[PDB]
Amino acid sequence: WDSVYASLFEKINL
Amino acid sequence: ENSAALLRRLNHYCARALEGAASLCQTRAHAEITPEHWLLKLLEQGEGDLTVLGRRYDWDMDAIWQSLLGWLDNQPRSVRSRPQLAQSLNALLKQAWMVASLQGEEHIRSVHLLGALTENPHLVRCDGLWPLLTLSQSQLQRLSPLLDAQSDECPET
Repeated sequence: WDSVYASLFEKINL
Repeated sequence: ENSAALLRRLNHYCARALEGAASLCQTRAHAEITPEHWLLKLLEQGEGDLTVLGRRYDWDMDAIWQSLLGWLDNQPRSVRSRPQLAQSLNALLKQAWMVASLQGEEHIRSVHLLGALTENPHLVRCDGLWPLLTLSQSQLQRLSPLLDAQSDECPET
């Protein structure tokens, strides 16, 4: 549950 | 695979490098994040496993860095939106996790990506990455005490 994993996820899984 | 589950298996160092690679793709636009986009940021960042291995094996980090930048320049540009993960990066993510998990690790570090790339040199297209492909994973396995002594990929205490 990192503050930094979310910032990475912000970008486009498809 | 699966893509999102692999990403949460990355350590802080590799996740930051991929976020910075995503940011770069977004600005360059730049349809997908390739391993070269990621490898660029991994080298760009620190004294990570690749920088430590680079030193002890003497790689022309400048040439690799320069080579990567030149390849990224010949990358198709479309619209500056938000990028997908390339098939090559998605496959690298799965192989690096297979390398990390087997070593009894919780997170994927840049040496696990290097271990995956060593048995899969087709995942990278950039020619200047050949010094990264000179190593074998039996070798990288033995170099673990050295990596914990000099790399930013350092677990804590």
